[PDB]
Amino acid sequence: GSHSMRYFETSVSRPGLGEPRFIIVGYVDDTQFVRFDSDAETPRMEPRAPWMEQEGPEYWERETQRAKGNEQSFHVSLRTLLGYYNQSESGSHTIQWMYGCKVGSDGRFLRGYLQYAYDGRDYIALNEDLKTWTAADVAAIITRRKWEQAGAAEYYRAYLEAECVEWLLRYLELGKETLLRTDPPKTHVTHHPGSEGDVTLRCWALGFYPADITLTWQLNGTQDMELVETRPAGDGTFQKWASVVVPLGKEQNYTCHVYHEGLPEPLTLRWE
Amino acid sequence: IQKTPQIQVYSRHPPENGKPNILNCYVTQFHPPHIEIQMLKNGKKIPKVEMSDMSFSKDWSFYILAHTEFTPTETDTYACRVKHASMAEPKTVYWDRDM
Amino acid sequence: VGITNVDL
Amino acid sequence: VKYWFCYSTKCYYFIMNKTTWSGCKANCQHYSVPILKIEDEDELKFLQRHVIPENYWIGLSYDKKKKEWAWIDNGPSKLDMKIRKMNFKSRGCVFLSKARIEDIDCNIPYYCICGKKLDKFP
Repeated sequence: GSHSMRYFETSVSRPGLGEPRFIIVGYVDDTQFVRFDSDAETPRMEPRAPWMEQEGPEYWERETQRAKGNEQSFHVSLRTLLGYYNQSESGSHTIQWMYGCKVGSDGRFLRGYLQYAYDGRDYIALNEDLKTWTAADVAAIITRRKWEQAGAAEYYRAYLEAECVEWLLRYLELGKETLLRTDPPKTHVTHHPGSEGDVTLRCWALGFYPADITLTWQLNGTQDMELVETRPAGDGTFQKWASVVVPLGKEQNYTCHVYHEGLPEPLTLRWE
Repeated sequence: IQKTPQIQVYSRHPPENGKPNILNCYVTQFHPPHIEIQMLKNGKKIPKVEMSDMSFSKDWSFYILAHTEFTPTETDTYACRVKHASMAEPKTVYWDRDM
Repeated sequence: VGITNVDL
Repeated sequence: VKYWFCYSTKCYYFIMNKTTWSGCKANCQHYSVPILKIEDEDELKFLQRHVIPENYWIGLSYDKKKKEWAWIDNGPSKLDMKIRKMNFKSRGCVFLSKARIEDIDCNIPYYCICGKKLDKFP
């Protein structure tokens, strides 16, 4: 088993009508636990998970102070990055920041990620060593040289390797029956008739946690397959399906394979 | 930089006529994040539509989900119209019971 | 908890 | 949209059409140029520096039968330790960006890179 914490901080510059929009979205494994929005009536760190309400008022005030502090930090960073690329003030730009740590079944630290983005493209990222930075362009090298003297790489390393792991293990304890749970997928194969003398077979997988699943179609063993992205049901479970164009009569010749951590053995499915 | 969104219209539980269900509009892989998602029931927009907090994956592409309660019928048509900067005309993806 | 952002 | 560039003793083919990892692998084999297999860290540095800012599919993918991460040639690389240090999930394919080389679902469509090592002078 493996569990990971992820914080998604986004800053969207609004030209003329803002006051840029700042959103913080937190995730533990595949479930949302914290939320922050500058456009909200009362800008404060809100719980999205019911088990997160157990945390005291001192924690929420501390996370709001961090979020409000980051809001003005990204606001200054938006104007700084505007000067780095020498772009017009009339245009709208976005800064994305995702960070967190991944722990094993021990459960101790495996990898720490801390990456930045400007207008949906890579800007600066902290390497796997958690001591060096990788700059995408010449404007990002200015940020790297500024963070080398300031010692940002060593500062973030102190969090990702220690403070991140410490809190991730705490959130797993708070949501013991919500995060550590594993629901097996409800699988069934559906038949769809065609007009070109061929039928479409769909291998369904509904109601499962976590989202990590791999659906494959086998004949005697892949490229001809039509797999869709894992979609959330809304109630707390996920959905995913694979489709193949197969000839009429050979409905039982094609077998589907489901790979999920909730299942003790990989399932074999056929149309009936 | 601009990314065209990929819309997925589906139900929370398997579709059954008359039974109350929840329709989900999953708008995936898009940039800029400024987007206008509208859930429709036979042309006209659905009244109470609740949206989720906008998030993004490792490839920096944005993800958002819109859900509302609905009663599926053999005649009733459900579609999700999405308005984004990357598209000149707003794309309307119709709900399929088989997808 | 998260972490404080360093100015770009 | 598609172009070709060269570095050291290897010419790279860049496909500027968003397709899945399986599709990108099939599109590479069609032009008889296999999907890019980065040999050293210096090669990765060049590929990250020279590219249009976007995500690009590379020859590294997870095998379900082998139960381990493997390249297209199913052979070793000098960067194998850097990939194993990144502790990727035992599912998905690896993509290349201007500053990162992370893992994600192979069904997500990105740009494609093909790479074949030149044996002799053209």
